[PDB]
Amino acid sequence: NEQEKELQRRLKRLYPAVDEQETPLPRSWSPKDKFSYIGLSQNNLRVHYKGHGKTPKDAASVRATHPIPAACGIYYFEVKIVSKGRDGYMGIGLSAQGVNMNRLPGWDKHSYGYHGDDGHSFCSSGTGQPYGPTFTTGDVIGCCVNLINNTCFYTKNGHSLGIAFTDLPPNLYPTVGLQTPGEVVDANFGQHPFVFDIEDYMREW
Repeated sequence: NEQEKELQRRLKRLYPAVDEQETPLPRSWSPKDKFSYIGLSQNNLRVHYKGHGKTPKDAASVRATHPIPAACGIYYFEVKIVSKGRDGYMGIGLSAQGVNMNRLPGWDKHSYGYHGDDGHSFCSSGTGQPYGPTFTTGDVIGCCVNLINNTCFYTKNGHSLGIAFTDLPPNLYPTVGLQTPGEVVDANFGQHPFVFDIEDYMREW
């Protein structure tokens, strides 16, 4: 078992008020809390699509092991697109517990998503809205939840896109969703420095 001193260090530096004893920080994807078409690797940081991929009914999401602790104040995580696979039907965001995993983040109630194929944002519905630019292989996509003013914004390659959602519900799980064969994404939950200057943004708070 790796000690992961760097991860722990960053976690303590970013979220010093969080006592993992009561609200543990999400450190990886959940092998239980996912859809069967999703396969995990790299200590559950890498997500692989391995299903049919015929229609939207083949969409598969994964949640983190734990929901974002309120004590974070502000929370951040990043996803590196290892491969867009076929169509790059990839969603990054947040979903409440027990939200259906047979879809992409944002489609269901209490689910929120930024998709790579169209750059759209999905605030609790199958219908999306023009939010940012499309992303694919090579790109890093970030997701920042402000637990103080109840807002969320994404980042692309170190650069903030706008606020995407306001008035978010509590106890949200970082989620990633795939749908096309060949799609592969890596999460950064604090293991590595982030591309976006998260600490600068936090300093305004």
